Amino acid sequence: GFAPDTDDLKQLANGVDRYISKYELDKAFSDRNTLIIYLDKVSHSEDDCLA
Amino acid sequence: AEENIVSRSEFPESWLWNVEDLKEPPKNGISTKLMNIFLKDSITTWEILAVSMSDKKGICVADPFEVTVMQDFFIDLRLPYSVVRNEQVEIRAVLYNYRQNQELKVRVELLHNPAFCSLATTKRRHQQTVTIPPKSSLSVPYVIVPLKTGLQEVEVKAAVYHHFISDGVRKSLKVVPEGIRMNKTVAVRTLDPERLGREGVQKEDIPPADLSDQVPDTESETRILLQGTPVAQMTEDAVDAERLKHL
Amino acid sequence: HRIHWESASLLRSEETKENEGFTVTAEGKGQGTLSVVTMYHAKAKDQTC
Amino acid sequence: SPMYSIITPNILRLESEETMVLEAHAQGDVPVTVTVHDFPGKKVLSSEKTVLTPATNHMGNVTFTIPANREFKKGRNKFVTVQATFGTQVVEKVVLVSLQSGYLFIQTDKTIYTPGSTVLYRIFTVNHKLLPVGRTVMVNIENPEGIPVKQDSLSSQNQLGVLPLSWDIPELVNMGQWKIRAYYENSPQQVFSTEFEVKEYVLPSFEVIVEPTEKFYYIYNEKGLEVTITARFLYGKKVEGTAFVIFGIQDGEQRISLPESLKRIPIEDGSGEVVLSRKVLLDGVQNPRAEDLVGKSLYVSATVILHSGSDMVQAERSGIPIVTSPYQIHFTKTPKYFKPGMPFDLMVFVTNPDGSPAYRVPVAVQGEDTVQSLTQGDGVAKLSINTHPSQKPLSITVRTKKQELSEAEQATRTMQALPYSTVGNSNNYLHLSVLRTELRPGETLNVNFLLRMDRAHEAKIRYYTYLIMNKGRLLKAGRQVREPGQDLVVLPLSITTDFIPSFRLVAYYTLIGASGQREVVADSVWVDVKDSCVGSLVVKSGQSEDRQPVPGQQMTLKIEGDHGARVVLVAVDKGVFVLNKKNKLTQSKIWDVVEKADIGCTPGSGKDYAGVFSDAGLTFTSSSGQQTAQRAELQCPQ
Ligand SMILES: *[C@@H]1O[C@H](CO)[C@@H](O)[C@H](O)[C@H]1NC(C)=O
Repeated sequence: GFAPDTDDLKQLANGVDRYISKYELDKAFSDRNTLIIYLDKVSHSEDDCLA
Repeated sequence: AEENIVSRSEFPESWLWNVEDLKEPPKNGISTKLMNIFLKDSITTWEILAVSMSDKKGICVADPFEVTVMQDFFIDLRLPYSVVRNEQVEIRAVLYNYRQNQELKVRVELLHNPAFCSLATTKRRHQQTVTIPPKSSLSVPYVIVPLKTGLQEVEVKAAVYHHFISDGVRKSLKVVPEGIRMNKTVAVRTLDPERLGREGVQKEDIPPADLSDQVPDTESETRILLQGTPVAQMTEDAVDAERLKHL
Repeated sequence: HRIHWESASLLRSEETKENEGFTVTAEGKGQGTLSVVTMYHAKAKDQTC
Repeated sequence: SPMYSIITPNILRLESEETMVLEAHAQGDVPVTVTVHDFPGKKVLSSEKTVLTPATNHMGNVTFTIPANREFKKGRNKFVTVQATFGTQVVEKVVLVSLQSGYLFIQTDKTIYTPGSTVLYRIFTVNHKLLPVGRTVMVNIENPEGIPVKQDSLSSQNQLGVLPLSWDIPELVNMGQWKIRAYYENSPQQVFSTEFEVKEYVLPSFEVIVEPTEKFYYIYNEKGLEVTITARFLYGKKVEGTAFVIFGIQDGEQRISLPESLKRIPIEDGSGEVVLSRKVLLDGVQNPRAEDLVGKSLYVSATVILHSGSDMVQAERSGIPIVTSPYQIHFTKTPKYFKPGMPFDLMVFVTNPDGSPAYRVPVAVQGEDTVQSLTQGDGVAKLSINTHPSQKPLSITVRTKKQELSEAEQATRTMQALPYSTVGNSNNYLHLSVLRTELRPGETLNVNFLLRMDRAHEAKIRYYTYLIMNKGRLLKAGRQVREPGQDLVVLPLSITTDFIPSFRLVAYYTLIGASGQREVVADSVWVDVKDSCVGSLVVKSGQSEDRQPVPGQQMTLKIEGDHGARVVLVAVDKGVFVLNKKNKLTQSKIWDVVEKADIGCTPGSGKDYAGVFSDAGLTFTSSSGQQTAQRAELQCPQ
């Protein structure tokens, strides 16, 4: 019964180091069971937090 | 719902390992053979190969015959090779649809395993209904806790509303005891009579293994390996014949 | 078991479930090798992430 | 004076059929007795008798079968003395016997296994005619370390060549490349191998292939290298997902990766379009010159993740060559000796630099002009060059005159050719040149017998005797008269199914060299046939292709084959081919095994007639004292 928001994913795709597929965008609240995120780099010095 | 409907269980990686004899009278050197075989429950492509051993012509392998097996709506349950006891694990139940123009609203369930700890219980069972637009793929994540070591069973069944189309998949996975599989060499010995023995006959004692930090409720495996060491020696090829060309 | 030169260099494996002392008798003429290894699970469970 | 000679294969195998040829140059009914007795010493194996026929010009269509002996056994290898006597004179020669009594084709149901399953395998025991035979076999199963874990010994008596065995994989076992080594009981050095994986895996749900638009790579590309992604399900459908692509360089026993060329692409409906730029490749290494990359190949590693994040398919197209010229020339099937005066045809094999044959590509010569050809499906072109009649060696290279391309992209390679040592400076040669076409069973090949003698004694060559050597045996023999005034004759040979994969057509005839003295002029030419089955085994469906098969349904398979043949079936998923497509049984593998075990490696036309027959794999001996050399190994040097 849960699904991630669309505008947040749009903002993430707008920003660097974050990529969400276009096919995920036109995948509205009816079906968003699983999500996929790709990170360009992972920071080892500190913790990279995304919400 | 999922009680009078059978599932798919036979998923071998190689079958039809059979032999056949061509005994029909020849028709310009070609014999026709009509044989009934049953394709496996797996939904994939089968590379059927044939090798003929004739007593007059010779051996011959046929160009690989590819058989494509298809369904307009099915389920694939993807599992790792092995799991570890008393841990949280997540598995993928993909639903594939290849009907070009039809919206699907399907009910999916998995039967409980007494050797597994999921939300599935003898009374409280999974009851979820999902929606698939035509020509797309889905994915259901499932949470499980392995309890006892062994080859266990995973059941999944799916039924589409307003159509007489159903599917089921049974898969087998290994459950491994927690910890690192290690191999503590108990003993290595050289066996040699009349050198370390007492007048031919010998007797050597192997103490029990330490096993101080063994995980309880597990069974171990003691392998005794025997081997013969070649003592190949001298007396190789003698003098060459070149020196004998004068006698 | 019998070890012959022609049939040597073969993995003769004897499997045991119980941890107990063993007694081997090496007779005849020649040499040989023997290895006893217990494969098991140990409670050295560290963090795996 | 009556003249006699022996024709025998260079190597004969135990428990088989061998054929020798006798010729009389002595009309009249004369019997011949051939005796095979072991060597060294004089201990008898076999003896045969046959009377010649004057009306047939005395061909030797005489055969023998070597006994299935048991005391032949360690130490150095063994020879056999073969003797012939046509009543009044004795001729004997030494021949080599082979422990390679046949071939063992070990075929497993899969390529990769799990701990806790069963390896199923079939040993196909054939002989050098690729025919079922009954022998005893010793089988070993070796662990990845190299020590057997199981051994067995079976017999193939009245089993029609199929030896089905099985093995159980323990649940507590070592992972890696497991081996099966089977050899005939009589031949401990005839080890046949089959390596299969043992791994902890799970079936992939789709096959991904990474294919280049241009299958090679060029240094001076101003656009880059384009590779496309075809990720299709194993049942032939289209995917929707993402992929990660990285590159590298295949140096000597190492792999260098380029994290800069680590790209991510959306697989849009089973399709991708990845472009590797030249700047990234240049920055990957620290070489000031790009030309130093010639001689090394790239590899593309792709990994496609579905939108469900379920499967994990890592596919690699290793070996993308970087070459200045996209065409490479070979001299594999071309002889290393040239014929002065006689036109010396060259078998030109021009291919993509990774072995795949080219097509519609010509060949050019530095000095010769207006001469060009075209490449057929197999990948062989043709040319004709007249040679210097003197003893000057010929060294030539093959150039390409392909259009829409630069003149600096034409490959070259110096080839060394040696003159033939004609006995007595007679300038008499032989050329069994054949027109290069697609040879199929049931067709007719117009084999040409090119001739170049002198008018002084050209009319004294009454007939030509031709011999066919296939799989190291005298397949057939024949004669063709040569009346005076003819310089070319055509033999419309009906090529049957017994000429696969190839046949050495050697020809011989007698001669007198300038004073009452016996000589033999002979030559052979390599001829290859399109590699289809000797028999006709095909598999299909007895239905009418109405609709797709459905899981759990039956289909009535149709198998077409010979009569009296034993056909074995294996149905295996293509997911194992996804995980490991290595070591698969194919008819091309069988023919390559035969060719590697064939008695000939050089095309022919050696330094002398003895060298000619050594290349052709023959032993000729006569009362005049002429004899050839001998060879003791099994495979050709280098
Ligand atoms: C024990 O297993 C490890 C692999 O986990 C291997 O490297 C090692 O050689 C093995 N030792 C013995 C004695 O079997």
